[PDB]
Order: sequence, then structure tokens, then C-alpha cells
Amino acid sequence: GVGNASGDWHCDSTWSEGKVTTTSTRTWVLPTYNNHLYLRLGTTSNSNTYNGFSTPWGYFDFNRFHCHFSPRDWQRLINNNWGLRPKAMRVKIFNIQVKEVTTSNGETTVANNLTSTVQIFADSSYELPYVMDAGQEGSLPPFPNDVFMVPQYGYCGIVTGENQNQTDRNAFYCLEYFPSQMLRTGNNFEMAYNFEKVPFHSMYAHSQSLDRLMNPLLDQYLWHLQSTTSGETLNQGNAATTFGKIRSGDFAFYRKNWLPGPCVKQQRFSKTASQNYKIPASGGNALLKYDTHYTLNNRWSNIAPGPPMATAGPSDGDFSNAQLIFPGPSVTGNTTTSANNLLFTSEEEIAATNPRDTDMFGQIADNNQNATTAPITGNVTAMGVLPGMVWQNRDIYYQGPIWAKIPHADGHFHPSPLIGGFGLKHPPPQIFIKNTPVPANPATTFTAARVDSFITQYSTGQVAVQIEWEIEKERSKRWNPEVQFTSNYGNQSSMLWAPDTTGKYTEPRVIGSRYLTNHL
Amino acid sequence: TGQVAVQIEWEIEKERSKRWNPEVQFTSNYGNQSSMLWAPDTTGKYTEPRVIGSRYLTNHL
Amino acid sequence: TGQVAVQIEWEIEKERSKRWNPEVQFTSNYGNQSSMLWAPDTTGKYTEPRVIGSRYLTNHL
Amino acid sequence: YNNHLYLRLGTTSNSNTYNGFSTPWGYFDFNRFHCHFSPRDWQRLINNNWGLRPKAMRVKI
Ligand SMILES: Nc1ncnc2c1ncn2[C@H]1C[C@H](O)[C@@H](COP(=O)(O)O)O1
Repeated sequence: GVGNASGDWHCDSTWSEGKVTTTSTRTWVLPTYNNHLYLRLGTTSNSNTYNGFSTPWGYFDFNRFHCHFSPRDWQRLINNNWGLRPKAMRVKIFNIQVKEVTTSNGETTVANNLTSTVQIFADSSYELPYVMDAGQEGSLPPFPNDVFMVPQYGYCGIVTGENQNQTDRNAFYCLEYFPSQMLRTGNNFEMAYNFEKVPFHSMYAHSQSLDRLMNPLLDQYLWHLQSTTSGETLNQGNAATTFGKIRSGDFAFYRKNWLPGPCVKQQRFSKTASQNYKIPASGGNALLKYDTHYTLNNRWSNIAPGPPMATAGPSDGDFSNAQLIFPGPSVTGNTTTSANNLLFTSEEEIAATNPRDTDMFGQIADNNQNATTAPITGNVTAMGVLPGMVWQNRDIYYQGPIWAKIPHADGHFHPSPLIGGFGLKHPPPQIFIKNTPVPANPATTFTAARVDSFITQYSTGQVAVQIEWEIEKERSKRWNPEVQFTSNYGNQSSMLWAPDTTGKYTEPRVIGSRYLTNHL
Repeated sequence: TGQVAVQIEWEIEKERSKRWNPEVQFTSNYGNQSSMLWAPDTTGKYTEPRVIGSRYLTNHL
Repeated sequence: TGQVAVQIEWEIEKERSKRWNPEVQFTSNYGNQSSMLWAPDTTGKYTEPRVIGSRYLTNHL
Repeated sequence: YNNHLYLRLGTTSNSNTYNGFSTPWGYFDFNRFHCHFSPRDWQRLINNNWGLRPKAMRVKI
């Protein structure tokens, strides 16, 4: 009925010995996009050209972690458990209120239209292109008491060449072609979903460095050739070759059982403006050209933080493109001069297992040495996976995405979003929503032309998302106290992680999940 | 104003031909287009490109 | 000399796409031919005209 | 073949050298696709289904 609420606002976290369940609700506003029509989209810009469509529909996105975890909760989670992975989810939209706007002259009036319908469907079948997954605004806001605007749905189409235009292959997906539920106030929508078994994300830092796992005290039983000649001078000395049983201490020489990492090199820049070479953002030598990129169908796509690699700590004066950058509290606009106002994610913790972003993978003999010809070593920058390699994935972040859909392709290797998160073949479905059109008074004599005059409307209501996370406690045997993340903030005039006098809420730092320790 | 919904159940019969050589079939074959065919455009307008019949498959007398 | 007979049972999966605009499909499209294609000819010779793949249908990532 | 006898085989050419044997036996091979699909059939298959994979086989001479 019109008079009855169709759902209660509950946001909660319930913790278990084995599983924690998060639940949060938010209020949303839904405009009328593109005055009700699908629009072709395309621009051709050389290293950017793209093509696609913009839709009258909007969608709900809960892909950021902070959507379901209050800071404290996130804390609880990461200081206590080694791994976590999502198990099941369920969503419900309710208290739909459709508003109609009179828009008188000078003043715009708004009043409820009780008999109006907003339509929601979610598609399981994954027939619509998935977009919820990468790098984008629209997720519910972290702070509960913040109303948000449902994002408009638009999708990309395959672009052939450096020039944007469409081939027969390009396709059009029309949301109205799908069956969807129609609601009015007093109507509600609900759906459930079960995640697929997925590797627990590792929420620990290695307490051992891969290269040396051996017993410091003993020495291998293998021998290596130590020197072709005597002395410490490169090209002089007595001819004889000498072999020696690998002894305790010459660890760098120990034959090991594993190779540390897959790797792609990244350019490095210094946070101090002064240190960098001059590089423009446009023109023949715009930065893009010098930053590690992957050429695809004639178009440079700059590699996103790439195959997981070690990166300078957050405080460090140098930073690489490999690390993710978050706004930070103080920044006002879209652009800023000093990087002291930004937040940098860093994977120092990964260093124990795999190569550094700005440094190389290693160096290989790139030549066959000989008495008359000197040995030459080649610098290796790109290294595909090799038998016996072991690496760590990029960590997840409080404000980082949670899942991402694994491309529907013949081949994929070690799916783990590179931006961080769990790779799913069938990820939480995008739930679409749109305000049904309505018509302005219409002409008395019939005209075939499609109607174009519509009443102005917008809707609002609350959505509630609940996720059941499966986690695993630590159970370590380490004796010395671990590192844990605790605020440690100095005396503050207006406390952190809280709304302020203005009433504004902003997240102070970016937070990872690897504080606990574990050995290899 | 309101919505109407129409559902029709069509009975069809597959081909089952013994012809060896590949048939003609209707496929778009449209050239590179600035704004793809059979789809809404930037203006947001939708219009049908060609008139289409139903006789592409072959059968003998 | 003798005959051999081979039978294979293939498992296939229909498309089930939600794309609106007509797909590309492979249809002959051959021009008027003096001796039709994909068929034996006056000499009595049989030869395949083009090499044919299997990817004509579309699907998103 | 080979008047009934197995023969050693080898040539040494620098980027080709090879070694092996030639047998009096012969074998049946149905590894090309067109062996089991008439053009039309191949057409039917590819314009309608997303994927395919072989399930079982049986032969008789
Ligand atoms: N996040 C995520 N989603 C899906 N699949 C993933 C993920 N991380 C790793 N993998 C895959 C990569 C290999 O297919 C497999 C190896 O199992 P392992 O047990 O890791 O040796 O696990």
C-alpha cells in the first residue's frame, strides 16, 4: 500500500568465529537520463578513441570495500585474520518514492505522483556488458548518512583501428529488451546471489625473504665455480679455474628451488618536482609515450598498475605508475601540483617474494664468454612466468574495489584483477533501474511520430546490501608482537575518520589489509 | 497512459535441406559506419536501414 | 580397396545473445558465376573457393 | 608399400636434418574438419552456435 513502508533501514556487522556478515543501507536519487533515449557515442582522439552508447538506465554498484565495512570493522578484520573471501550476497530496494516536478516560473515545485513506476531488473545471465567492475565512481558512499546519485549506465563498443567508427561486429544492447520488474510506492525488489569458491585473499606479509629460506647454519652439498682466475682485478690473474663447495654465508650462491617473480618494468618519478626530466602531457612526447604501455590494435593503452610488483613505500620521495593514487582529504579540485596532498598505495610487503617496479627483474648472461672476448650481461625488463616462480598478488584496500569480472575469453592466466580484488567468472550481477516515462499532455489528433513530450520526474528510495564473508583466523606461532594498524593519530583539532564542524566526511589514509605476519 | 504487453507464440519449421553448397543468408555486410546501423544514433533517433524479407533460404520445386 | 565410414558426435551450444542489431553471418555472396562455386564443374573437378573460419557470430567480453 | 619392408630413413641437411623409418603399413586419417561437414553444414554450424566440441566417435571399414 501507499501508506506502508516496504523495508526497514538496517545497517549492521555481525562477527562469527569463522564468518563476518556485513549489512548496510543507503538512500538514493535517480534522475531521468538522456531525456529517455539511448544515444550513440563516439569520439576519435588518437590514443584514446572510443565508441559506444549512453543509456537512460542507471545501476547500483557496491564494488568498493568501504561500502560494507566501517573503518573500525575493517580494522577488526585485518588485525586478526590471515585471509578473507566473500561467500554470498543479497540486495533489496525499497520505499520507492516517485516525484513529479511542476517547474513553475522562477520557482520549481515538486510533488509526489503516487501512481508512477520505476523498473528494476538485474541480470544474472550476464547478457549485458559488465561495467560495475573497473575503476569507477558510483559505488555507495562509505559514510552511511550520505545520499547518493545512481550512476547512469553506458557501455563501450569494440573499436577497430586508431580511428573510431563501427564495424558490423559492433553491437547494440537495448535494456528495454529485457523483462524487468515494475514498482510503485509500496512495491519492493529483492534478489540474492552466491559467490563462487575463490582463493582466500592473503591478508599477511611474508616474514621471510624468498631468496633465503635455507638454514643459515649449514651449507649446501653442491659446488659452484667461484673464479676463473686469481686476484680481484677483472682482466688479470692466473689462468686456473677454481671450484668450491658452497659454504654457509655465500647465500647469494646457494642453488635455490624457486624463482621470484613475473615482471614488467615501470618508469619512476620523483615526488620532488625538481628531480624529473621535463615531460609534457601533450604533443609528440607527451608523458604517455614514455610510461610503460601495451600496444593494442594500434592504440596505446597505458598499463594500469601492472603485474604485481614491489613499489616504494608511501612516504618515499619517489613513486611509480605501478602504485594506485587516491585523492586524500585536503585536495579541492580535479588537479593538484603537490603530491603531498595525495595518498599512495604501496606494496613494500610484496618485496619479499617478487621484483621491484622501478628496478629490473635481474640480469642474464647475454653472451658466451671466451678468453679473447669478455662476458656481457643483459638487463632484463620484462619477464613472463617461468616454472618455479612464486609471487604475491597486489593487496586489497579499504577503498579499493572488491571483485571484477573475468573476461569471457578462451584464455586467462591467474585471474586476479590487477587493480586488486577477487576475480569471478560470474560476479555479483549489475542491478539496473530506470524511471518509467510519462507523457505530457498530448495532441488531440493522432500523429505517428514517437512522443517526445514528457513530464519531469525523478525518484528516490533506499537500497540495502548484505554480504556474508568467510574469513580465517591467523593461528601463528610467532612469539614477538605483530604490527597492527591502529590509528596513532596525533592530537587533532577535529578528530580523524569522523565528520567535522563543516559536517564533511573524508577518509584520512588509504588502508591495506596486510599487517599480520606469516612465513613462507 | 499505461503499458500494453503482447505475446505471440509462433510455430516454425526448420529447413532440413540436402543442398550441398552454402546458402545465401542475410547478414548485415554494412560498410564501416560512422554511426552504426540498426541502432539509435547521437541524436538518439532510431530508424530502420533496409526493408527485409524472409526468403534467403533455398529449396527446390 | 574398400570403404571406411566415420561417425562423430559433436556437442554444440546455441548462441543466446541479447544483441539487438543483426549479426554478420557467412553467406556466399558470390557474384554471378559461369560455373557455380562449391560445386563440381564441367571438367568434373571439385575445389574449395575460400577458406572458412567459424567466428561470424558476436559476443561481448 | 616398400615392397613389404621397413626401411631406415635419414638425410643430414643443416636446418632440416631428420631421421626415422618408413613402414609397409598405411593409416586412416580424418583430421580435417571438411571430412565430416558439408559446406552447408559448416555454415549451419557457425552462423548459429557460439561453441562446439567433439564428444564421441566410431569408425568401421
Ligand atoms: N582472485 C582470483 N580469482 C580467481 N582465480 C584466481 C584468483 N587468484 C588466483 N586465481 C587462480 C589462478 C590459477 O587459475 C589458480 C591457481 O591456484 P592456486 O591455489 O592459487 O595455486 O588460482
